[PDB]
This record gives sequence, structure tokens and C-alpha cells, in this order.
Amino acid sequence: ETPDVIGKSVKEAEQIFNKNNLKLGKISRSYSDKYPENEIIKTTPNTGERVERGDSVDVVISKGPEKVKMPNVIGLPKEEALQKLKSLGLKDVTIEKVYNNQAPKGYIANQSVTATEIAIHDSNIKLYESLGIKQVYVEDFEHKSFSKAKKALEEKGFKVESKEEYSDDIDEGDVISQSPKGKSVDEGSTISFVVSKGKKSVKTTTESVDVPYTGKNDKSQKVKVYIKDKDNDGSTEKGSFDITSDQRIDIPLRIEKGKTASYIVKVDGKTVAEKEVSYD
Ligand SMILES: [Eu+2]
Ligand SMILES: [Eu+2]
Ligand SMILES: [Eu+2]
Ligand SMILES: [Eu+2]
Repeated sequence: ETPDVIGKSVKEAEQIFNKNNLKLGKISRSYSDKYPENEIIKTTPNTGERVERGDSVDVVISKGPEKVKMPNVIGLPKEEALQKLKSLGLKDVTIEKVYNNQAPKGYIANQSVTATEIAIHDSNIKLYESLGIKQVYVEDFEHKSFSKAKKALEEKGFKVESKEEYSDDIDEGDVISQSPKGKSVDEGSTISFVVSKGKKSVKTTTESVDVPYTGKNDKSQKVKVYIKDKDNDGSTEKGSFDITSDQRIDIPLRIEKGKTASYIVKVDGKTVAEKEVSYD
């Protein structure tokens, strides 16, 4: 009767067969998850099946788990991702939904197994499907205190920006306007505020500068005057006009106590003149 060599090596199996007056038969190789590579998987005849003196016994050997190359599915829609996995015999796939900022809602943000040889049985792939970015509600603070606005929205993860403007009907430090507001938007979004610095209720200079024209083809040049003073942060131009000849230009500046104001005059993008002026 056929001896049991299952889980054994070929080396040992032939030893057991010879001892039993039998020959090692043909050797073939099969993928297996149950048996470590180069262990007997199966015999013909099977263990305990009747045999006669000198008959051979064929053996099948483990080539270890059958494997594939893990595909890259990050950024594909869920169903494309799963199909691409099935197409390789990878069917043990669990989905986990998470918020994410790289892949849109319904698209795979992450793979368990990096884009590697994997066994096609009990592979335990996990795919992380994006729910999009977490939506957080932006509290509408129009006509309320900016300080409270900034702080409340900071604590919900928002980035807060503000410029200031004069107002006759909105208390100092109260919000003229807010964008966005009254709405849920992506976590961490920037909320923009226009804030009241009270009513337009400082010294005064008119500075003169001669701007030369340096253009070609009898074509005008564009002059841009940028001012930093009481109510101007030199952000955008306080003056914008074309020049076709030398022009004397006057630049009104209003300066607080203990401060300096300044002007820059550019001509076709290039600085031509600049000056600092103190509250004198
Ligand atoms: Eu028997
Ligand atoms: Eu191998
Ligand atoms: Eu499994
Ligand atoms: Eu000419």
C-alpha cells in the first residue's frame, strides 16, 4: 500500500518509497498556499491506495503560493480599481472610507499593498476610498465681532484673512463682509473678512516728482504710483496713467504721528523714482 509522504521533501519521499519496495515516479510542480515550497502536495497513488512491488509513485511538489504584481489603483474610481484587481485574480478586497485631500470622493486614496508580488489567495488587500475633504460649516459672522469670528473659525481649522475698511454703520472690529459664510466648505479653507476700522474721522504733504518719458515709437508709457501712508499699504497702485512726454506729478501723502510714508513711481514696470517722507 502507498506510503504517506505528504508535506515531505523529494529527498525523504524517495527514501520512504525505496524502503517500501517502490520507485519515485514522475515529479511535477503545482502552486499551493497550504504547503511551503518543495514539500509534497499530492501523490499518485494516494496514501493508503493499493500498490504492487516495484510500482512507481508520482509526486506533486509545492511551488509555494501563486502570486501577481500588485497594480497601482490609487486615484482611480472605486469600481475601476476593483475590476483591475479582479482582472489579476485578486478578489479578497476590503474597502475603508476615509476623508482625503488628494483623491476626489469615490476615488481610491491609498492601497494596503504597494504597487509588489502578492499571493492571489487570502491576500487581505485593503483599499482606502476617498470621501473627499471633510466639509466643515462656516459660521456666518457678518456684523459681529471679527475677534470672535477669527477665533471661532481658527478652532474649526479654517485659515482666516482680513483687510480693513472705514464704515459709518459698523462698529470698529465688526465684520463688514465674509466669504464664504452660511455654508459648509472643505476643512482648512480660507475665510476672507472685510473688517470695520470705524469712521474716516494725520498730516498732509503734496510731494512733486518729475517723471521722464523714455518710450519708443512715439508710444505712451504707463506710470504706476504706489503709496504707503496713513490709509495705504503700498499694495496696489494709488495712481495709473499714460505718459507721452516728461510729466510733473503730484503725490498726496497723509502721515500719522511717529511714522513715515513713502511713494514708488514705476514706468512700464521699472522703478524710476522713490522717496520716504516723515510726519514732518
Ligand atoms: Eu488499508
Ligand atoms: Eu520559488
Ligand atoms: Eu482574507
Ligand atoms: Eu517722434
